[PDB]
Amino acid sequence: GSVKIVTSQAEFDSIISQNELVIVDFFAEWCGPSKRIAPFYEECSKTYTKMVFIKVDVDEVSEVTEKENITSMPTFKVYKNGSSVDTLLGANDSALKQLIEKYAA
Amino acid sequence: GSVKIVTSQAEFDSIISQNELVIVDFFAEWCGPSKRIAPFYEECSKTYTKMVFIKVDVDEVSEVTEKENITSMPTFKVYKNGSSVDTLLGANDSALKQLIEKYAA
Amino acid sequence: HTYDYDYVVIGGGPGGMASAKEAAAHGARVLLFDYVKPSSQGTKWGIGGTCVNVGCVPKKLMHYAGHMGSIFKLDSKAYGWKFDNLKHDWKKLVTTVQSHIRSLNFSYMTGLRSSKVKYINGLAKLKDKNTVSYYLKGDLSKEETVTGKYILIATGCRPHIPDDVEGAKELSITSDDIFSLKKDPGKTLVVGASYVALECSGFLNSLGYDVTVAVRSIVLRGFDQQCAVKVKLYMEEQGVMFKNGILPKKLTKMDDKILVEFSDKTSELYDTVLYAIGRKGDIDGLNLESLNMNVNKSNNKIIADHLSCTNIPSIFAVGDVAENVPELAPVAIKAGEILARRLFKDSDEIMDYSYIPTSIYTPIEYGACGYSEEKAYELYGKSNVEVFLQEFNNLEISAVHRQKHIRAQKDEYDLDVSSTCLAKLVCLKNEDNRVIGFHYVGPNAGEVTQGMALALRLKVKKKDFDNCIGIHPTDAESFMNLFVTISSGLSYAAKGGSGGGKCG
Amino acid sequence: HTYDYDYVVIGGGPGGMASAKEAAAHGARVLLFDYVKPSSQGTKWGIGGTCVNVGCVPKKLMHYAGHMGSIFKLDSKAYGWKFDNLKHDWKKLVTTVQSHIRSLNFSYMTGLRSSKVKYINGLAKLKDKNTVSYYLKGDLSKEETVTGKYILIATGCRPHIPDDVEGAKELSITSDDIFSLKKDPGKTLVVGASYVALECSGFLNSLGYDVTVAVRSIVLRGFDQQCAVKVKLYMEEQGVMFKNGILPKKLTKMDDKILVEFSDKTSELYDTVLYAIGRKGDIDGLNLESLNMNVNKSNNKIIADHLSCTNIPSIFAVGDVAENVPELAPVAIKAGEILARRLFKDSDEIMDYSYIPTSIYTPIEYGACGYSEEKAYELYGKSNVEVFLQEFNNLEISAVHRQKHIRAQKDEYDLDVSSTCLAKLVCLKNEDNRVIGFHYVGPNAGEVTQGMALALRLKVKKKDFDNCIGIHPTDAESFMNLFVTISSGLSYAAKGGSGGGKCG
Ligand SMILES: Cc1cc2nc3c(=O)[nH]c(=O)nc-3n(C[C@H](O)[C@H](O)[C@H](O)COP(=O)(O)OP(=O)(O)OC[C@H]3O[C@@H](n4cnc5c(N)ncnc54)[C@H](O)[C@@H]3O)c2cc1C
Ligand SMILES: Cc1cc2nc3c(=O)[nH]c(=O)nc-3n(C[C@H](O)[C@H](O)[C@H](O)COP(=O)(O)OP(=O)(O)OC[C@H]3O[C@@H](n4cnc5c(N)ncnc54)[C@H](O)[C@@H]3O)c2cc1C
Repeated sequence: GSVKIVTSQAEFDSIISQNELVIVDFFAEWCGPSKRIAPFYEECSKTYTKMVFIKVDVDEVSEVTEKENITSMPTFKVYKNGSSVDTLLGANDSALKQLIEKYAA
Repeated sequence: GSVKIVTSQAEFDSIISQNELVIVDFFAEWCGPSKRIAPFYEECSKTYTKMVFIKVDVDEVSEVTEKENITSMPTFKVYKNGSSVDTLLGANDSALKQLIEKYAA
Repeated sequence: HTYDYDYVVIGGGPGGMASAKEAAAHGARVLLFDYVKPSSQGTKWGIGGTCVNVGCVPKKLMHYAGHMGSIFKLDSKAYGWKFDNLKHDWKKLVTTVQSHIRSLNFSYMTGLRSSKVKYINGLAKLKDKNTVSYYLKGDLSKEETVTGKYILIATGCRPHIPDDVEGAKELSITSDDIFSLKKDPGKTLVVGASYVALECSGFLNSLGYDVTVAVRSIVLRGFDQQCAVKVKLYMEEQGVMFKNGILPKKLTKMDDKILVEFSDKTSELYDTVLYAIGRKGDIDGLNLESLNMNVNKSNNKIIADHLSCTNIPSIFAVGDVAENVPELAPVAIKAGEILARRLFKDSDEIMDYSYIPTSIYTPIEYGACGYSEEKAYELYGKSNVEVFLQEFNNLEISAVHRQKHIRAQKDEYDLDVSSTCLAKLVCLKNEDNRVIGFHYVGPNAGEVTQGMALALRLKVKKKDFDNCIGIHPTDAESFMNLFVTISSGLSYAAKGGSGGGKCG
Repeated sequence: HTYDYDYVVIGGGPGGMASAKEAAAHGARVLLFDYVKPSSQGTKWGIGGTCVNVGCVPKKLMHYAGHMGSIFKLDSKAYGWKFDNLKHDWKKLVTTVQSHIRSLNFSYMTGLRSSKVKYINGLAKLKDKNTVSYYLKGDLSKEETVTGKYILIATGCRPHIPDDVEGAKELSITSDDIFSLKKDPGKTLVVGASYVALECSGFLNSLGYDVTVAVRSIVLRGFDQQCAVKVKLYMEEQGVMFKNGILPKKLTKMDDKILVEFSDKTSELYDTVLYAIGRKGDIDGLNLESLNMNVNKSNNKIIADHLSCTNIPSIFAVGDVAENVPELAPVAIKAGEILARRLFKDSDEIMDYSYIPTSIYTPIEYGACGYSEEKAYELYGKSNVEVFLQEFNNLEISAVHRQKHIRAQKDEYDLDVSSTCLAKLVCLKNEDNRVIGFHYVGPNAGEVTQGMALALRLKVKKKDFDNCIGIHPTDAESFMNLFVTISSGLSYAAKGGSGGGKCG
C-alpha cells in the first residue's frame, strides 16, 4: 500500500505478527545513504502490494533496534508471519529491488 | 635629478667616485618591500637635487652586492666623494625621508 | 556476597565507556549509566560524554571551518584562486557538525551493545558502598536500585560560571552551548584564557565574527609561556582583541544583546557572552556525602589515588572527575581500561601520568609534551637545563607575505606578520641532554607532537634528534637541526622572509 | 704539495653547499662552482640545485595550491562557506612560486658568502686528480683552472627523457619546466609513476586540469604497495585517469597540441606531455673518463663508498649523483657535512643510510620509514613479522561525506569515497616486536612521520606505541591503539562512517 512510521516496540510487534508478510526499513535521519534510497522504497510500497511496507527511526524507537541487532543503516529485513527470513544492507536500489521480487514479485 | 639603473660594477664605481654626493637603492624585483618603497624613492630624486639618485638590481649586478655586503633589501647607502657614510634598511618611507634630509635637506 | 553486576559505572564518556568495555571483555557483567543534565541554557545531547558532543570532536570540526576561512581570506589569492562574495553560513556549519555528532552517538551506543554492556539512560547516584539508585530518563517519580561488586564514578566535568558576577549564570553561554547555538554568535565576548577560551575565540574570529577575549593576568595559564605569547600574538594579528586584566563585573539582559560592565568601569554591548574560565567535577547530585568519600571541594573532584581508588574500597574514579588527572579523552580511556584489567584480570599495571602529550587547536596550533622552560628551571636549576630553540616561518605561509590585521598595526608601516612557528626542546645537561620538554607552535601541532611524545617516552637525548634525518620541506624537521641555545645568547629569530619590512 | 684551495666542490645544491659551509667553518679554504645547464626545453634557474628551484620547494608550494582547491570544491560547502565563480589562475601561481624561489636564491648566495666560501657561477669539469677546469658564465671561450687538495662532486641529477620514443625529447617537458611554465598546462599526460609523476598529476588535477597518467606496470615502485594502491585509488576518486600498462610510443608536434600514439595503438591529443620516469646522474660533461673513475653507466651515477670516496683518493661524491644514496635533500646535506668533518676535523663519524624517513606529497600524502610489508617478509620471513594496521577516516573529511568523481563511479550508487587513511606498523616478532617499518597514508604525512622516524631510530617496540598516550583528535594517534594484525585475519577496514553506501 504505502509506508508508515512506527513509533513503538508494541506497534512494530503487533503489526508484523498479525500481518504475515512484512518488509521493514530501518533508517536514520542523519544517514545520507538511508535518505538516498528512501524515495525508491516509497515507490515499491505502491507497486508490490503483496507485502507490508514500514519504517523505523532507529534513534526514536530505541528498543526495537537494540533487538533486531541493527548496527548500520539502511538495513532491510523481511518477515514471514512474524519471523525474519532475510536481511539486506545498503543504499543500492538494484539490490533492494532484487530483494523485494524475491519475496513479493 | 631622477633615478637610473646601473648595470655594471665599473659604472657604479665611476658614477659614485666622480659625482661626490650619492645615494643608492639596492633593490630586488622579487622583493615586496623593495617594490613598496620604489615610488617614493623616485619622488625624492626629483625634490632633493643636492644628491645623485641611482638603483642597483642585486641579482643582475652580482659583483656590486658581494662587496657592499648587501644581505637584505631594500638597503640604502649614502656616499661622500666615494665612501659610504651611512646605511639604512627597510621599506619605511618615514625612515628614508628622515635619512635623505640628514644629508641633503 | 552477591551483586546484580560485577561492575556498575556512572557516566558514558571516554573513561566510563572504555572501562566498561574492557571489563566486559574479561568476563564481568557490566552496567553503565549515562544521563545528560541540561546546561545553564538548557542544551542537551547524546551519549559519549563531553568529548564527542561538546568538546574535542565538534571543536576540531569548527576549527577546520575557521582554518579553511583563514586560507580563503589570507592565502588563496596569492596561490592563484579567484572567487566572489565569500560569506559563511553559521546555521549550515552547526547542522553539519550536529549530524556528525549524532552519528557518533549511535555508533558509541551499538559499540556498548556489542561488548555486552547494558546501558541505561538514567540519572544515577549511590545509596550505598555497593548500591546505586537511578531514575529512568531523568524522571524522579520512580527510583530503582541495583548492586555492584565495584562501582566506577566517571561523571566528568561541566563548565563553571562564577557566582560573584551578576547576570552571568543567567545570560552567558558555555562550551556546552557554542557547538549547537541556534543564533549566529555575532559580536562575542569570551571570558577566560584557558585552551578552551582561546580555541573558541580563534575559530569564531576566523569564521568572521568580532571577537573579544577578557584575560585576568596571563593566557594559557599552566603552559610554557613563550609559546603562550606566540599563540596570543598570532591571534591578535588576525583580529581577536584581548582585554588584558579586565574581567566582567556585571551582565544585564537587554533585548537581543547583552551589556557588560567591566572592572575598569568601562562598558560594551555584545551579542554573546561565552564563559570559559574552567570546569568543576560533576559530583553534587551523587550523594557522596553519605559515604564520607573525600573530595577536593574547590575542584569538586574526587580524591582518587594512583590505582583510581577512592577512600571507599569498592568505588573508583577516573577521567575529568578525579583530581590531578589531565582532562584529555585518551587519558581517561587508558585509566578506565587499566582499572578494568586490575579489577577483572588480576593485572598489576598502574597508570602512568608522566609525559602526556597535549595539543591546543588555536588558529596557530601549539603542541607540547613534558616540562615548560620555566618549570624545568624551577625543578632542576636554570644552570642545569639547556633550551635549544628556533623561530621560523612555515614554507607555504611564508610565500604569501601575509599582513597584520589593522588592530595589531602599531604604525602604518607595521604590516608584515610575526614569524609563524617555534620549535623548542628542553634538555637535562647532566643527563647527556635527555629531552624532558618538547614544544612546537605552528600548523598541525597534534600531528607533529605525537611521534615526538613517543620519543620522549623512550628517553630521547638531544643527540638523537641531531642524528635523525629530517623530512623536507616540513615544519617538524626544524627539530632535527636545532642548535641555537638560550644560554649561548645567539639570535633564534626567523632567518630570512620579508618580515620587519625588509626581505633577506 | 700545495693547492689553491683545500676544498673545491662542483655543484651548488643541498649537498655541495652544505659540505662547503661545514668545511669552511673548520678552517678550509673553499671554492664552490655552480652552473645550470638549461633543460630539454631551455628552462634555467638560480643557485641551490634541484631542491630549491625545480624540486621540493616549488613542488610543496603548488601542492598547497592544489590541496587548497580540493578544500574549496569538496569540503567548503559542508562547513558553511559560500562563494561564486571559483577559478584558478596559473600565471599568478607561477609568479608567486618564482618570486619565492628567487628570494631563496639570494639568501643561499649570501649564506655562502657569510661562511667565507667563494662561489663562481661557472661550468666545471676536472682536468686532473687535483685540478678543475672551468668556464665563467657558461662561455667556453676562456678555460681557467684551479687546484684543490680534495675535490667533491655534487652535481646531482636531471630528468631522463627516453631515446626510443620519437618526439619525446623534443616536445615533452619535465620537472625542470613544470614549475615555471608560461602556458597553462591544460590537458596533461604525465608519463611515469614515481613520486614525482604522482605529485605533479595530483596538484595539476586539484588545480582543475584534465590529467592522465601512463603507468607501465605499478605505481610507486620501491614503496610499500598497499599504501601505493591507497594513494592511487584516492587520486582516481578525485579525477585523475591511469592508463595502466600503456606507455607512449611516439609524439608528434601538431600546432599548440601534441598527439600521442600509445603501445596499444590508440591515440589522443594533449596540451602538455610531462615525462617523469626517472633521473640520471649529471656526470657526462665532467671528464671523469680521463681519470678512470668508476661510474654505474645505467644510472650515470658515481660509485662512491661508505665514506663518500670514489676510486680516485682525492675526489668525493655525495647526494643524488652518488649511486645507492636516497635522492632527498636532507640526506645530501648530512653526507656533505659528515664528509667535511672527516676531511677537515679528523672526525670518524660515518654516514648512516638506514631508516631514512620519506614523505610523498600526493593529494593524499604518504610517509614511511623502514621496510615495506613485502620486503620485511622476504628479508625476515612472513611467519616472523607482525603487521599491525588500520584503515580509518580523517575526522574533518569524514564529516563532509565526499563523493567519488564520476570517472571512478562503477554504478550510479557507487558514490561514497573509500576510507582516506591507513596506519601500518611492520614488526619483528622474535625481537619483542621491534618496529622495523612505519607507514602512514593520510593528510600531513610529513609532519606525522618525522617523530616516528625518530622513534624507529631509538629501536621502539610495538609495546612502546601502546603505552604512549595518543593526542586526540588527530590522524597520528591511530598508531597508539593499533591492535588488528594481518595474521589474525580480523577486519582492518574503516569502522563506521558513511562508507560503502551504508552508515556503518
Ligand atoms: C570545549 C572542550 C574541548 C575539548 N577538547 C579536547 C581535545 O581537543 N582533545 C582532548 O583529548 N580533550 C578535549 N577536551 C577534554 C575531554 O573532552 C575530556 O577530558 C573527556 O571527555 C573526559 O571524559 P570523562 O570520562 O573523563 O568524562 P566526560 O566526558 O565528562 O563524560 C561523563 C559523562 O557523565 C555524565 N554524567 C554526569 N553525572 C551523571 C549522572 N549522575 N548520571 C549519569 N551520567 C552522568 C555526563 O553527561 C557525561 O556524558 C575538551 C573539553 C572541552 C570542554
Ligand atoms: C620534482 C622533484 C621533487 C622533489 N621533492 C623532494 C621532496 O619533497 N623532499 C625531498 O627531501 N627531496 C625532494 N627532491 C629531491 C631533491 O631535489 C634532491 O635530492 C636534492 O636537490 C639533492 O641535492 P644534491 O646536492 O645531491 O644535488 P642537486 O640539488 O641537484 O645539486 C646539483 C647542482 O649541480 C649543478 N651542476 C651540474 N653540473 C655542473 C657543473 N659542471 N658545474 C657547476 N654546476 C653543475 C646543477 O645545476 C645543480 O645546481 C625532489 C626532486 C624532484 C626532481
